[PDB]
Amino acid sequence: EHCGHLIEAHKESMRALGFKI
Amino acid sequence: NGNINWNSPCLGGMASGPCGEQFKSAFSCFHYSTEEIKGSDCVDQFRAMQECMQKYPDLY
Repeated sequence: EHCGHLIEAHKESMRALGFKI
Repeated sequence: NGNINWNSPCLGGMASGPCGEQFKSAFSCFHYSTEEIKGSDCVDQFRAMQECMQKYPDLY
């Protein structure tokens, strides 16, 4: 299998929260 | 508990480094919750993960 099936959502949720809070 | 098991590929690569515990603490605080959004009740852990990883680009 590939590496990191939730990993774009990890990076992009911490970025989105990085803008929002 | 309900814990992650941190051997999972590329998630383990964020559950590591200077800020590894901020990933442990953020993603466990979220997995304990499952409200609606990643860490809707936990934002200080994810904020600490930003506040930590904003120091360190590719360092670990």
